[PDB]
Amino acid sequence: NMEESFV
Amino acid sequence: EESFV
Amino acid sequence: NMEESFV
Amino acid sequence: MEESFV
Amino acid sequence: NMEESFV
Amino acid sequence: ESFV
Amino acid sequence: PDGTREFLTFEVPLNDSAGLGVSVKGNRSKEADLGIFVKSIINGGAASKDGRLRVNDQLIAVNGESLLGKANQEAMETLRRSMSTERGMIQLIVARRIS
Amino acid sequence: PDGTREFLTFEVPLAGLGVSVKGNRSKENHADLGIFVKSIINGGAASKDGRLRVNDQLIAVNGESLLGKANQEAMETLRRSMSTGMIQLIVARRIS
Amino acid sequence: DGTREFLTFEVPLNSAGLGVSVKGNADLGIFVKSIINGGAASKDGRLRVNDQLIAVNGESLLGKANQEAMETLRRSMMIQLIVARRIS
Amino acid sequence: PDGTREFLTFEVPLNDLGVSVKGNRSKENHADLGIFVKSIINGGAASKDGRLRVNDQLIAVNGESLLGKANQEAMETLRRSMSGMIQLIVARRIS
Amino acid sequence: PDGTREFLTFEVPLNDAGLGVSVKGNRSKEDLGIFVKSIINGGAASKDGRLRVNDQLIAVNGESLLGKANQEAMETLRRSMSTEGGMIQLIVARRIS
Amino acid sequence: DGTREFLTFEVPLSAGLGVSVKGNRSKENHADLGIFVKSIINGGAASKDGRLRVNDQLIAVNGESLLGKANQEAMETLRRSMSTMIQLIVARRIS
Repeated sequence: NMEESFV
Repeated sequence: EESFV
Repeated sequence: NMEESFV
Repeated sequence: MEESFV
Repeated sequence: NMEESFV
Repeated sequence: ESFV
Repeated sequence: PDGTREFLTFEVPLNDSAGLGVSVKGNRSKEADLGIFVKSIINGGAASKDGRLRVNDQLIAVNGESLLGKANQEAMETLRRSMSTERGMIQLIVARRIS
Repeated sequence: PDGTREFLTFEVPLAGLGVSVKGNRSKENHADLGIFVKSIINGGAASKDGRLRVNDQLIAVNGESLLGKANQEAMETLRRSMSTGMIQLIVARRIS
Repeated sequence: DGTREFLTFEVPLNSAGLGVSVKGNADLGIFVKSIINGGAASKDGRLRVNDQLIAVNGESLLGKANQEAMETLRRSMMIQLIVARRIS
Repeated sequence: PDGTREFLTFEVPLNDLGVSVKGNRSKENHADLGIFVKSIINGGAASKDGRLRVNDQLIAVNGESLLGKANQEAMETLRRSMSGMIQLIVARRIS
Repeated sequence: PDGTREFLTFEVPLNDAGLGVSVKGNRSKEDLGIFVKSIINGGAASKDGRLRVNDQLIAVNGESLLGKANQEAMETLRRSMSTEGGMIQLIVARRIS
Repeated sequence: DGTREFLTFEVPLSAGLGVSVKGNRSKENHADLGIFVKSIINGGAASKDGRLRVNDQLIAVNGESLLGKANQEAMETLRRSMSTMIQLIVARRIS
C-alpha cells in the first residue's frame, strides 16, 4: 500500500 | 453541661 | 450467562 | 469624655 | 489561575 | 494562590 | 454555627450576684466543641429585663474577652468569671442565625 | 446609645481620617462603653469615602482591636494605629 | 473593596481539606480566590469567592500580615469560619 | 472487583473463529462488567493464531468499540462485526 | 512529565461520597489532559488501591475524555460520576517505569 | 500477526511530525492491517522527541481514532488531523 511522508 | 450563669 | 460461540 | 480629632 | 476538581 |  | 450567623453586640445591666439569668449549654458534634449557646432565659432575669438576648444565641465574647478559641468547659468558666463586679453591666457579643 | 449593634468593615483611603471621636460611659453601672464617632469633618478622608457615620463605635483599626480596653487605653491604641494611605476600620452600628 | 459584614458558619470535613484556594491582597488580608468543586466548602455551599477569611476556630487573622496570616490558616487545619463579605 | 488490565491488539486470520465469549456481571454492585473470552476451541482460527487467551475482555472488533454498551448490546455488536482477518482489542490482566 | 504511558483499566466499587480523589488539568507552553493530583485516604480509590497519583484519566464507564479540552473533559468526568445523584470502570494512562 | 500494547505520548511541533508512514495489507486474507511508522526523519519533531518508533502502528491523533477504517481513509484522517503538539496513541509490539 501507499506510503505518505508527513513533513 | 447545661448551666445557669 | 449470555454466551456467544463462533464455531 | 476625652474627645480627640483623628 | 488553576483548574482542579474532586470526584 | 494556595490550596487549603 | 447551627446556621449562618451574624455578630451582634449589646450591653446588659445588672443589679446588687444574680448574673444574666439564663441557662447556657455547650454544644458538640455528635459525629468537636461548637461553643456556648443560650438554652433558656429566666423571666425577671437581667437578660429578660433587657430583652435583646435570645435563645440559641451563641455567646462569643464578654467585656471584650473572646470565648472562641476555648473549649466548652474553659469558655463556660471564663463566662462565669467575667460576671463579678465587686452597679454593673456586661458587654455581650453574640452570634445569631440570619439563615 | 449602644442599643443593639452589628459589625461592619471598610477600608478608607487618605490631615488624617477627619473625624472627632469620644468615649462613652454609663454613670450608673460604672462602665466604659467604647469609642464612638462624634463628628465627621466635611472634606475629610472619611467624609469623601462616605461609609463611616456618626455614632459608629470604633471596634478595630488595621486589625488592632479596641475591645477589652477602657476608653483611655482604646483611644491611645487608636491614635497609635493612625500614626503608622489606607485605614481598615471595623465599626459597630445600631440596627435597633 | 466596599463595605463588608461578618458571617460565621461551620464547615464539615472527611481526609480532604476545605477545598479552596486563597490569595493575599499595602497589605490587606486573605481572600477566597476559588472554591474547588466537590470540596468540603463546595458541598457545604455557604463560603463564596472574594470572602475575606477573618478567623478559623477562634484564631483571628486580621492583625497579621498576609504571610503570617496564611501560615496561621494552614496551621489551623469541622471548621468554624468567620468571613467578611461585601454588601456594598 | 480485583484485577488491573492492559490493552493489547492483534489480528486473527480466518480460513479465507472458534471461541466462546460470556458476559460477566457483579451481583452486589448491580453492574455489567463486559464480554470475556470463556473458551478457545482447539483447531479454531483463534487457536491456530495463539494470541487470544481465556479471560481476555473484548474491547473492540475491527474498530467497533464494545465498551459503553451492556453485555447484550456488546455481544450483538461483536457478532455483527464478523460479516479475511479480525482486528481484536482486548484487555488482559497483569495483576 | 512528557513521557510514555500505557493504558490500564480497573473497576472501583463505591458506597462505603465519591471516588475520593482530586484531579487537575495539565497544560504546557501553547492542553495535556486530566491527571490524578491526590488520593484521599479512606476514599473508595484508596481502599481499592489501584489508582495512583499522576495517572491520566482516559475514560469513565466508556465515556472517553480524549479529544476534549481540559474544561470539557473535567465536565464529562463530573457528569459521568453523578451515578447515584456502585462501580466505576476507569481507564487510565500510566507512565512506564 | 504479533501482539501489541497501546502507548500514548505528546509530541511537540518542519512544522510537521517528520515521519513516513505506510499502509500494511495481508495478501492472503485480502485485508488492510493499519498505518505503520516506516521511518522517522532525523531532525523532525518526532526525532527530537524520541518516543515514536519505527513499526509503531498509529491508532489515534488528538483523540481522533484511525482504527475503524481502511488504510486510505486512515491516512487521510491523519493528514487532516495535522493540518488543523500532537497527542499520539500507538500500538507497539511486545512480541
